[PDB]
Amino acid sequence: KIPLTAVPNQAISFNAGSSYWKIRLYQNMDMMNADISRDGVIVCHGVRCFGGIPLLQYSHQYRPDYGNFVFDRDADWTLFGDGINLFYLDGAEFAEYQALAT
Amino acid sequence: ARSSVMRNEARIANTINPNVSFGTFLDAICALMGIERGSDLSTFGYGVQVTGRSQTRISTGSRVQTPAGAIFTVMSDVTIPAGGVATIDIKSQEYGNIPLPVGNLIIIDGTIGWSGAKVIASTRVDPGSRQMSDAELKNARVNRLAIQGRNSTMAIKAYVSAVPNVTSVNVIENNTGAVQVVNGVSFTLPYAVWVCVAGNPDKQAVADALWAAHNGGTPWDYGATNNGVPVDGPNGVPVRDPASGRKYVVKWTTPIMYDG
Amino acid sequence: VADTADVLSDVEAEFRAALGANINLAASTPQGSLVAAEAIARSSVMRNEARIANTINPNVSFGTFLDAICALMGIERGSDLSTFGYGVQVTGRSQTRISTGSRVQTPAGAIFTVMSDVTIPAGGVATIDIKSQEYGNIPLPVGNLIIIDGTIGWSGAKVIASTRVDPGSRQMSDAELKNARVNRLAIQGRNSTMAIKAYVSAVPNVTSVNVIENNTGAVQVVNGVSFTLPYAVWVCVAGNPDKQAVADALWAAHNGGTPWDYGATNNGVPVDGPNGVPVRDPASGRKYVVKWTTPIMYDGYVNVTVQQGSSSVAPEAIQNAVVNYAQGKVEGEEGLVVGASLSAFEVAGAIAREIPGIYIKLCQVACVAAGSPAPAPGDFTSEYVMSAFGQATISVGNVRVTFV
Amino acid sequence: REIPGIYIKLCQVACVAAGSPAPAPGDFTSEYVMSAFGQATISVGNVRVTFV
Amino acid sequence: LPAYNSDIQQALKWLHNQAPGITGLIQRKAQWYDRFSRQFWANWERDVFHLKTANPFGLMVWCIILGTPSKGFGLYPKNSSWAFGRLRQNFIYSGTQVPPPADASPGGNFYGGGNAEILNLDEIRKVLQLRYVALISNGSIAYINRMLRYIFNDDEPWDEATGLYFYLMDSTGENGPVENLAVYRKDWEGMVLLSSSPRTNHVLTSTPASDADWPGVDPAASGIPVTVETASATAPDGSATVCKLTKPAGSTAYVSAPIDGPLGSGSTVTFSFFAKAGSTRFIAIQSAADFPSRADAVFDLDSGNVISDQMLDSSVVSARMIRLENGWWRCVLTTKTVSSSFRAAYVAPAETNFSWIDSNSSAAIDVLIWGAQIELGDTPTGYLKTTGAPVTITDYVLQNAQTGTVKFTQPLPTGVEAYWTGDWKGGTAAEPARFAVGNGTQDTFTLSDPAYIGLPTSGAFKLEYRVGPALNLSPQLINLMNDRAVGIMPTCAGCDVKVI
Repeated sequence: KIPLTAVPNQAISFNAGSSYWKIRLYQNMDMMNADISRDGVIVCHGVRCFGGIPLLQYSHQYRPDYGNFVFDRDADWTLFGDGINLFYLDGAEFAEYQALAT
Repeated sequence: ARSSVMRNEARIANTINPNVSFGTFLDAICALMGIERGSDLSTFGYGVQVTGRSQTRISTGSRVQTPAGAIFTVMSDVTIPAGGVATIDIKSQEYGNIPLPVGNLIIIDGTIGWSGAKVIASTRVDPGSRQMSDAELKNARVNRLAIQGRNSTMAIKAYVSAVPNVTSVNVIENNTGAVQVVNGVSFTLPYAVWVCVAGNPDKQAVADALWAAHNGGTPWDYGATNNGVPVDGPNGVPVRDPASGRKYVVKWTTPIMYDG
Repeated sequence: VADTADVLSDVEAEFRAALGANINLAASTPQGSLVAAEAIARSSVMRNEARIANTINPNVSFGTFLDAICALMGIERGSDLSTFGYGVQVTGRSQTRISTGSRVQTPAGAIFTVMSDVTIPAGGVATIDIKSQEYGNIPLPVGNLIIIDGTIGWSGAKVIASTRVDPGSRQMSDAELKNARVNRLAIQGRNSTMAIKAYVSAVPNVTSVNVIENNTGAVQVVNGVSFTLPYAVWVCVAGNPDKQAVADALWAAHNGGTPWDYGATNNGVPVDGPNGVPVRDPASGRKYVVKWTTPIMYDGYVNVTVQQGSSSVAPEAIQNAVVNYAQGKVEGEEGLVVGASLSAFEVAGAIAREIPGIYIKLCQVACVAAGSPAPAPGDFTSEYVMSAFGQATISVGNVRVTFV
Repeated sequence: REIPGIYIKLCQVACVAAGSPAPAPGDFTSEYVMSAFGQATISVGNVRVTFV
Repeated sequence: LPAYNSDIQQALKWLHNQAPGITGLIQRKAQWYDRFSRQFWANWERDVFHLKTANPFGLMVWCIILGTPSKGFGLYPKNSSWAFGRLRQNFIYSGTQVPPPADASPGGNFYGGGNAEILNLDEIRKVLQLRYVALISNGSIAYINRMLRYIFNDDEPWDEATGLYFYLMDSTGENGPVENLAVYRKDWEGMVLLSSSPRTNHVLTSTPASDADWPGVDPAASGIPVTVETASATAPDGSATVCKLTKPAGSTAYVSAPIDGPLGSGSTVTFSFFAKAGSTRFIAIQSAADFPSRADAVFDLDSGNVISDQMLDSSVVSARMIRLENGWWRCVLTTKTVSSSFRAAYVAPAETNFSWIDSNSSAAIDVLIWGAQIELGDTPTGYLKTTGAPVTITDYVLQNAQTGTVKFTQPLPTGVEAYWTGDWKGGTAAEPARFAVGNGTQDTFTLSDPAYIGLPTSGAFKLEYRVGPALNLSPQLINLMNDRAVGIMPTCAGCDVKVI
């Protein structure tokens, strides 16, 4: 998981899956939005945050062998830590889940 | 101004990818199939109102039935001395709400008016209720793509295995005018199917499942006068078509029972 | 929606201020000048940047193009390595072979070792290889060199038993624009020729594919002479480490009949006489009927006669131009695929797309079968029409340049 | 440069003095050399294409 | 969740009320931004919204996304093309020399040359959608036919009498003999269904004769029970044998026909009752069962509305009142109960529409009655005279199915016509069509041809499309999809496509 707090615009950085990550979550109009950085270099910008579908859409981003992040529901900064969670999945688990998605 | 224009631009950075929602996604999903709107009220007709004499029931009254669903009326009408008139109803919430056929109860009451009653001659206009908002739409696209990923033999196997009380399926294709596994050279390029079952109590459903997968240039005729028993000689009588179509024909066989 | 107009922008504010406050000034010296000028610079920025986010057109796009790609195509590519196995080295006795002992092949090998090994008094042991880079490379049939050595391990030995798994090479948007029009697959039982071509083109390491279909009987306008209702697929694959998935992808997307070279033609390279033998189907059917052939390999030769131009263009630069066009890394020209009509006009005209300013007095091209001597001095024409059985390739040494 | 995604079979060039009627098919050459005091002009209808 | 404003005019303040200048500046800026960054976005979203995309830019962009050649599409009839203007009478026939053609598309005559050019944007949209399907959808018949329905008819039921647009039947056939037949006979009583299996009409008395004929029941015993007598008035059949019965005030009595029982094992019962014009515009009925489980009905003679009906058990099925000419109607009822104790059927008139069979009256009212019948089913059949016993008649037998001939037990009277419905020689007859003409003596008749379908369309790997002229689709488009290099029709490998 990702320890999160109820703030309209926040950022998180941690070491996950033998690599360094930096997630910046901000409110944009209605939907939540995130910006993902790995090891100091950007990956993707302004990813719309939704339930279930992963934040990284593209193969050359989420893994040759790395992982991914998934929300269980549509995010809401007034609910974080309270019934809404973000989970990080390693390569094998996310490959299994992606195959199950079909 | 600057912040607003930047944010409005960033809202729709990626739209063609079907992770999107709220309206553009409606057309992104309408390319294949997708139904929306679907938020109506259960309008009625042929009401039953037993009351006094020469009075009028005020519009937008309140109606309630046994598990407490709230219903409003539509038209105001006068009462004949007999004690019977017909009214028009509408629901509180824009949902396909169910009126239990039990005599209603009164919330808002006018004078000398009582006993909102049911009648068989009334029409029950069942509405759609926001059945696909944004996420079950995505799951609908996913299910469609899953159905479409399978090929002829695989699709037949999945469709026939889907029906209840089936146990096994065997599928073979001749692929030539010669013999590969069994002596089916009746026609040059058939597609043979055998199905096991706990009885086939629904013979039409099996034909429909087989027909839902069809190749459009490959006949289903199989048989060598010695292989598994065919269900019928000339035709297996499928349904005509669910969608603007007419009768087609499909044929399939069953194995021979053996006692060990 | 395609283009934005900005010539009239300044007038808009220069008269907005006039009809707003009063009719005075709007000149360049006063204070209103800077306000009006900035209200136009900022307005033009928005006018440009609001359109640039519109198009989305499959071309012109960039980065956001991966979504328009992923609407239909599953994904573009990935980033893997050319890992090896079954290696062996020439060594002495009781040598503690080092990890990451780098072995460099002559064509830019830079190959490490994956695990650590200790040798034996026999003198020969097995070591594993991983490429220090992430592109698609190949090892030479013989051992070439060893860099990290203990002066007892003499040489690294390449054998025939060893395996060669091939990697992919990242992404290229200018290369995505090309394969986009080909890689789109369909959503019934997946039994059309376009579906087959798109599904096969998505398999890794497959550089090009060709598919044709009869519909009539006897012969078809496309090349092929044999079966009455055949389906001819002429896959061009660097390699199939999933030697059955290169056939399982064919089988899954295929309904009809599979002949070898249309069934009975000559001078192709079918993979084998008997069938390709898919392992199995998940529909409880042991139907093993798949037949595909590889193109007849060719060689290339390009020659050009160029003036000195306007700038000091090194003669080494023009060689790299045509290699990309053969490899199809340019934006717009697909590359050298089956039946690619090798032409001097399509080649020597496109070299100027990256090094303009030179005057091309003449260029004439020709080719011969692979592994054969060069043609005659008079054996060069303007074109070379290619059949659908094979395609040509271009290497760096085949190009000759004269600054006459 | 102007339009990729196109296959060119053959392109040939010719030149002639100003005002002359259309020359014969044999008057086309791969390259035309020009004198120092000579200047070339191309018009829209002058060019002819064939979608073979 | 929290709200966001993003409004330019937030800069205006209570300090600026009687200020024209700064307020003018801010308001004009807000209008400019609204015009160039919200309305334009709405317009672009609408013009990329493909369903009602009429902008040629949107169609061109979707074409580029899909990848078909665009030389077959008339992109715009707009003012940009050659030979179109406000006056535009220059260098063109203005009536001084030569009459000009009038039935022409807007613009010049030389636009859209060749018959491969289609000039209306609607079929451009249709062909782009069908091309998207073809490029993305490759081979099932059910799905493609459903797609064709959705795209062309906007999800509405079709008409075979105009032979509308279907993919094909493939090499597969339609049908052999005739199956699932029903015979529709037009006579004085309109549409009637006939059954090959015999029909039983268990009503002992077709018409009332006297009080002793049908007993009347009054629980209150507050007055004399309703009396029944036979009068003279015009029948729809061609005689005068109608019945009268009057409902005096202060009397609550109903007349009951003695019927055998039980009628069956809890299945549908097709009650029937001829509707005859009377003094009161309402007639009542009752269909009883084990007490208490009765279900009854009332019929609005004047308008033709079922009005009063109740559920006491799960008996009720449906009710519909049928129109006949000259103030006569057909009244039916159906009942299906979990139990099986169908006891007796009652009848009496009523004063008001919502009146019950057991209520009291205010005055004297009279009404006419004729031709009652009760059977086992859900659909009424032909009427048969009953006297003292039920009478059972079956009207036909399928004498030959493959040739399509049906023979009748009695010779149909003159003026009797017949319809038929079902599937036969490969066709569909969902709408009734004539095949028999009544002269008075014939008993063998021949079925007619349905709208007809090209049933075999034999040959593997052979497929072709068939279209109906009612859709008024341009034959230009018909010529257009006949090509393969354009590739806009869904197909499987090894199969050939013909639009017609």
